[PDB]
Order: sequence, then C-alpha cells, then structure tokens
Amino acid sequence: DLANFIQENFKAFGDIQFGKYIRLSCDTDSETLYDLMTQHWHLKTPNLVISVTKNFALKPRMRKIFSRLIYIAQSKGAWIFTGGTHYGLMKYIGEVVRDNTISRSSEENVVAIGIAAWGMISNRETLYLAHYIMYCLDNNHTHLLLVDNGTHGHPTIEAKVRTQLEKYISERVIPESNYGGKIPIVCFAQGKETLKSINVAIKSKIPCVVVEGRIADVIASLVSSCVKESLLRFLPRTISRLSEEETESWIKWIKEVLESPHLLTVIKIDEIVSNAISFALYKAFSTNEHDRD
Amino acid sequence: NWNGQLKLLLEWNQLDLASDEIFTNDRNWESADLQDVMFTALVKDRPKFVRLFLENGLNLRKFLTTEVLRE
Repeated sequence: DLANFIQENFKAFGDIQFGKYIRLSCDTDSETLYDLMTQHWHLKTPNLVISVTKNFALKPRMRKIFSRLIYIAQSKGAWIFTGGTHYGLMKYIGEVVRDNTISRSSEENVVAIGIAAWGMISNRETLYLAHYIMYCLDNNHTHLLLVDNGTHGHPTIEAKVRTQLEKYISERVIPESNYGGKIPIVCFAQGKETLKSINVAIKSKIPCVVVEGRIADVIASLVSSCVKESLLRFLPRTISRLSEEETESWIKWIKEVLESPHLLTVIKIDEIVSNAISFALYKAFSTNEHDRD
Repeated sequence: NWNGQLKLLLEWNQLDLASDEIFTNDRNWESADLQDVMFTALVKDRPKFVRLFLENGLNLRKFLTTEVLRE
C-alpha cells in the first residue's frame, strides 16, 4: 500500500532473501527519508556511528577493535553507516554483525544501513520481491538505500548525499534524550575518500576518531614541508600517482582537518575503543559551555 | 617479483621481518598467487607462516583439492 504509493512519488523496492531496500534517485528530502524510516518500521537512535573506509588487509588487532565497536553498538542501540559493500573492512563489519545476532539474539538488534549508488552495482531484477544473486554487494547488511539517480559509469556519486543525511539527524531534537536533545554522532576512520569525508564531518561540527597506512596514519603522525614530509612517510606509492597540484589540494584539506583540535580525537596503541568514543563525545559536550553550568 | 623474495624468507623460518616487508598494504595478493607457497609451507612444518597466509585471505577449503590431498 504505502510502498506502492512511494514508488509514484519517486518515479520497485521489495526485499531480497536467499532485508528491505529502497531506490531513490537524488535530492530526496532528508527529513522525509528519516520520517519514512521511522514511520514504516525501526525506532529512535540513542547513538549512531559512521565509518568511512579500497581493499585493505585486516590486522590481528583491528578485528578486535571493530568487534568491540559493534558490541558496544549492540549494547547501546545504534545505527552504523557504511558505503557500498565492496569487500574488505566493510565486509568484515557485516560478518561481525551477522555473528553477533545469532550469538545473542534476545533483546534489541543492530542495523548496518549501508549507503551507495545505483550505477556501481550489477543489474538486478526490478519489481515485487525479486531475488538477487551475486560492482558487488555483501549479504550481511540489513538495508542499503540507493542513490546516484541515473548513471552507468559515474563513480562515488552517492558519496555526497550520504554526508548530507549524516548532518541532518543531529539537528533533530528529542526531549529528554539524555544529551539535552542532541543525538550523538561519531566518525571512525579506517583512504582519500575518508580524508574528504573528514573535512565534511568537521565542517558539520561532528567529532571524529582515528586509529593510532593511509590519511588516518598521517593524521596520527601529525600528533608546506610538514604536510609533504608526513605524506611521503605515510604512503610511497599513493603520493606518486597524485599530481603536484593535487598535493597542494591535500595540504589545504589537511589544514582544514587540523583547524579545530577539540572536535577531533585520537586512539592510542580492551576498552580503548569505548573510552575513545566517550571521550570524543565529551569534548563536544564541553566546548559549548552550556553543559558547564 | 615479490614471490621470489617471499620464497627466500620462507626457506629460513623468519616471520617478523617477512610480515613487514612482503605483507604491506600497497601491494596485493590472492589465493591463486599463494597456493604453491602454502603447499611448501605445510610440507616443511612452518606453522606461524601458515597463520600468516591464512590471515591474509587464503580460502583453505578451496585450496584443498583431492589431488593435493593425494600428494
């Protein structure tokens, strides 16, 4: 009923089993999207995490860190945000989610809620409940909202609008939320795409967390000649591909990232993840000075 | 030719150095690349190297074909 109604407005979105996904072109109202997600199903968000990762090899500890992160998200009740399902770190997150549900079940659940574009994915049957068979997708994620309107070769088109939604939810006010009406929001960095999304995050006044071989490692090292030295140390091959002027653009982006120290937070080499997240949140709550009184 | 550089370090039982030099993020590898190295790794009783190969995306059930078991 309501679903068939929505298709007309968008100008099709069933469930795949072998969750529910929806297709939207672009410029959709963020308020309408959140309102629809709440109206149809789901519930309010005590705390939601966002992560930006593009293949990467997992390390013996990184798995522990992210498993702990997902366990905390389970404990509190949270939404996670991921981009697409290109296998790698995000696929590992999906696997951890799937393991957690069967491990515990009982009360509550966690949502991955991944976001990506129409074009990058392979063709699939269009509606009611079309089946799907495996540029590629992951089975673990519960729902993925579709973006990028009409494209076939456009890369990373959705990456813009995703950040937009990341900004909206914070603005929404809920009385007696335990955070004075402002739902918390935290960014976790695992490369270049994460760098740009960090600048967007900071411009949106969102605290971010960075692990103690990519831009994130350069940020940790930081803790002109400075930028170039850290860039050369972090990744020999990556810098060579980028042109000389692209390095000036990188200088500008790194300056933007370091502009405000209070919002950003850094981990240091079992509860380190929880402590870092809480610390990040606390710094934002302290900057305003309205919480001080 | 990172494969030969890896073979030499596989001969002598050296893990800590090998991880760093041959298993950084810049270069990539797949199971098809590592099958032969895995075979010898098993034969010569090099356990920690089997751990290192399994961590970095080696599908073990796919590697064990009946011919390899016969061998």
